[PDB]
Amino acid sequence: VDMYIERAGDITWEKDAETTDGVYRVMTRRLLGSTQVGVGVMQEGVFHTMWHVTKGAALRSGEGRLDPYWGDVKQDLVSYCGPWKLDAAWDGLSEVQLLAVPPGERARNIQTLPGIFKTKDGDIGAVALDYPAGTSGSPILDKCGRVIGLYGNGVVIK
Amino acid sequence: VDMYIERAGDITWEKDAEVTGKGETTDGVYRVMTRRLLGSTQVGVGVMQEGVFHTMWHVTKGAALRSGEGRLDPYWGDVKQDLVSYCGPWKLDAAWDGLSEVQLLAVPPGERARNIQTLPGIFKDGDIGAVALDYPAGTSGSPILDKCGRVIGLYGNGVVIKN
Repeated sequence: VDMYIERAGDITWEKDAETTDGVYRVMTRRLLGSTQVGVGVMQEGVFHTMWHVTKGAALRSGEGRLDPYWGDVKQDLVSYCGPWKLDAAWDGLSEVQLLAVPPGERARNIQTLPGIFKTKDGDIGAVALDYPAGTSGSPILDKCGRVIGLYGNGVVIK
Repeated sequence: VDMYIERAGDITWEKDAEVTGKGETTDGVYRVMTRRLLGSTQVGVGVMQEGVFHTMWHVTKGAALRSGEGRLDPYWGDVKQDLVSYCGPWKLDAAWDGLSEVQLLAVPPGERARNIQTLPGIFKDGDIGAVALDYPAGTSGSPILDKCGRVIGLYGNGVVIKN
């Protein structure tokens, strides 16, 4: 019962909607087959995903193995091979694109204006879209194609 | 790490279902939920029986659960077998005869409980049976029942053969 990752596609802004950079599916092997538990972003030799998806478990890309470097359960984030590199943020005004990677389906971008929330430590943005269980961790992009958040977690405001 | 559990239904053998070609510790099937910043998410499923909650080790990773106002502490756990018990020893002692059909009382995320008859395949320490069915991530730990309604295995893990 060891987790692994397969590449799902490139991280680009669709203008009209190893450790290679891109979006990957976080898969887990049961007895008779596999199941997608989440999604993650590989960037600058560091894999990023949500903590609940992997629960700090070691991943596997090809013959090699990726060990977890940092993790925060409160924020529900985890990083592999290095520190958290997704430093981009949402301006809290313009539309964003959810590069959703649902289980057993191709990657697809979707423009949408995320809502606003009244959480404790300031306000946070969120994508009001519905997707299957293992879609968590899918990247949320800005006009520049930079990852400003992960589906499931809120999109940090500037 | 604030996991909790909500009841999903009773553990019964639906006599004519689909066929394939503490605060509260009431017996039944429960969803193992984790509460994030913007909502919750189902990470697995478990069986409450004889005042003991049973689930898969990978689902909770030995973490403490919460049922109502009360809290459930883990009593036993084996990562190799991928099993964990809360409040007491493992009580699911039933086994599959390795011949008759069984029912997977699946509890998928954001969906009602549903039974499914199916004849599990066989494998070769000893031999083990397995349910060749596909379900979303958080469905792991769903109980596998026999004609009598006794839990003979958990979805994800194999169904132990009469040994």
